[PDB]
Amino acid sequence: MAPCPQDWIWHGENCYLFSSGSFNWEKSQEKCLSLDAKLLKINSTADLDFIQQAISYSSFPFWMGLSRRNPSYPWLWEDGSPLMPHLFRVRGAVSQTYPSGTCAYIQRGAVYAENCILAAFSICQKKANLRA
Amino acid sequence: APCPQDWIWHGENCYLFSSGSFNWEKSQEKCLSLDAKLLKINSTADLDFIQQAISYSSFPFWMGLSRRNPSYPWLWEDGSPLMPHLFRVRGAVSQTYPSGTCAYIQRGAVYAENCILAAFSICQKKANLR
Repeated sequence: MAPCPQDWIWHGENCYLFSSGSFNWEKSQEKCLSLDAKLLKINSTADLDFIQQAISYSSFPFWMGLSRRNPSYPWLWEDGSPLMPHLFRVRGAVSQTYPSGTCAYIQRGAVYAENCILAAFSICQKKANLRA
Repeated sequence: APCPQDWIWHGENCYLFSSGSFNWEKSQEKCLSLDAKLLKINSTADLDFIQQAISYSSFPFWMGLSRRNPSYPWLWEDGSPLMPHLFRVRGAVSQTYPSGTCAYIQRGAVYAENCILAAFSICQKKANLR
């Protein structure tokens, strides 16, 4: 009965689509919405394993809904939920402050912090339609 | 549900992206163990689809096209011929390898190569939506 749109990957209770263009974290966050969705939010390890597997045959950077203004602020998913501990370790430019803030992206397996103005791909998601 | 989880539901087919990287024959069997077959392109819409689907990668991905030597035309697994004006096969089309000549798609273009070379594959099987 179509749990999800064509061109999307269906997993568990969510669906994923891979960012066509390569823009800053903001445009990436907009585009996910225009498609009635939100940037990737990892809740479990299985989630991480699903994604990594889905981009293992790549080496480009993909944006996720994790970010912050500066180190005095914690890492928060778009919806405001914190980064559940023991999921992965954020690396990269973890000790800085940029006008646009800091945003985490996953690449070749690991997660990295970075200046959100810098363009990159991303992953979007939205609950799977399970109503026949 | 049209397709299984982890696949990509497109048009009337479902698409999965190989996990392992082996040669055409083995790659062909992995699509079989999943009630499917190697990618078959029937139009450019299909090609454009698969292209975008693997834009984020630089690896080579097998499809169901192959041939013994240039004396033979390219054929899809099902045995049907390659429709004209879909894409032209770049690559080593002069050579003739002992285990056949297989076609893979990489960074937009379709290349011919020794069939016994490791590369990821793309599987497909009728969707679901009666």
